[PDB]
Amino acid sequence: ILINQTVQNDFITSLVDRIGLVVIRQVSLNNPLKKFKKGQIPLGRTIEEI
Amino acid sequence: MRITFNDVKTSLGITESYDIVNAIRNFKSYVPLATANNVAEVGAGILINQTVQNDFITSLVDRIGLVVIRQVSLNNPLKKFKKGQIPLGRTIEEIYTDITKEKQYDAEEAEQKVFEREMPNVKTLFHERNRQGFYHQTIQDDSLKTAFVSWGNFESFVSSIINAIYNSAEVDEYEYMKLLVDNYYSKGLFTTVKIDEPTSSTGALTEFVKKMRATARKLTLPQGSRDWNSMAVRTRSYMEDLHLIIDADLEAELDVDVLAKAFNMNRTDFLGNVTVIDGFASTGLEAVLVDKDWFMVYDNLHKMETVRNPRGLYWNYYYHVWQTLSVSRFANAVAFVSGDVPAVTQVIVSPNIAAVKQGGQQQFTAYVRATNAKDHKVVWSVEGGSTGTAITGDGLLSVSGNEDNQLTVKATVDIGTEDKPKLVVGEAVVSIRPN
Repeated sequence: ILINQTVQNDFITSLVDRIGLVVIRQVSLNNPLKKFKKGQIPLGRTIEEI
Repeated sequence: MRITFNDVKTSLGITESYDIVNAIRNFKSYVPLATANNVAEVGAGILINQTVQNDFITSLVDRIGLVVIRQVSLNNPLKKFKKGQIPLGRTIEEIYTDITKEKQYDAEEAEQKVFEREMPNVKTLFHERNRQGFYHQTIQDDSLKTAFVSWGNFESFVSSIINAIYNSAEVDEYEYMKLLVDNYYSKGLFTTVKIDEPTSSTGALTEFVKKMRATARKLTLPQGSRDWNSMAVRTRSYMEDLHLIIDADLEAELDVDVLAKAFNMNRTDFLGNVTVIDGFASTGLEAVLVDKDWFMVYDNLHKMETVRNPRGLYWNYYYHVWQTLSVSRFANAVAFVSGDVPAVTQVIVSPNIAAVKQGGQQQFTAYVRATNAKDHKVVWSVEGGSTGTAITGDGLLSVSGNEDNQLTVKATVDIGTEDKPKLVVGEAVVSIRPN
């Protein structure tokens, strides 16, 4: 169910349902082209190739 | 509203000046650690540079102010409605076990049924209302530099920075209580008692006093009344636990005595059981008499945060208080109105929410809150829509087989005339389980 709703119980109609467990989904995404990366340039802007 | 250094000195376990700020805490080789009569040295050490100045002021304001305000808010006159932090898994559900008589001892009757249950616990939901706000204030660098001349200036500065927030919060608490009372009265869940303008003359005043005394005596009946409360569940109250919220004009017209003689208290122990507010701002509401456990307040959090403006050379500290307020649906609560209230206020169905099988039966009874002595007749309707699903005039409803829809029983009272644009109804939710 996308949204929880007040479920009327068969023994007491004055109470509601309670969450007994909370689970957090965690996934990690990568990039398969990272193997083609070169290094870093901390200083300067342009690169010259000869 | 006049908090001084004595209040903070009692709230904390320290005497006059302290070095706990630079004990919790490089910071060490900037300020002296002595608590002697010297103040110029500690002032210079604090004001040597902006990093130390900001760190000290942040620690002081945040920690000390938060602790002091939390400690002082828990001892205000209206602290008996204040609970601690909200418990985990409160489930927002209230369960009350209705009180009944005993069953006669009979072996022949007991031998047939021994596993049989008794009765549903008439569950209901809490009536909630949450609040969240902030006050905030500013402190200048000038009135921090001019605060280390003597040890009295420092404590005066601390008291000054606490007093504004404390008094504003204390004032707002009463307004929030009045708002909650107004909302509850507008919902129509009080039980009403008719009076006639107590401040109009002298006879009206004594008539109102006598009516209040009779109402309190009827509320505190040892055997139970069931006539009061938003749901007829037969609860009993206490002479020493009733609390009265009265209008400012009404209490000014009345005196401290005789009002307490109506109860069993004598002034000293009665002034702590009455709250005074200036006007109810709801039609003709005059004074509301509730049970002690009727109103409760929990606090979600209290927090204090500081930021610094360096261009303007100042600090801003914000105090955030979040808390929730709950009024119970089972405690006794009397409205004591003087207006044009209708003859019938509300009709209540005892079974409330019920569940039945596909071919079962159920008895529903209705209680009408009539402000007059005239008896009224109640008609029963089923709404829904099916074949064989009908309810008799005495409130017995039988469920026919092959039913899927969810149905609600309604009890209606008419107090109009040939043209009747006025209906008061009570709804009971009935669920069905396959057999």
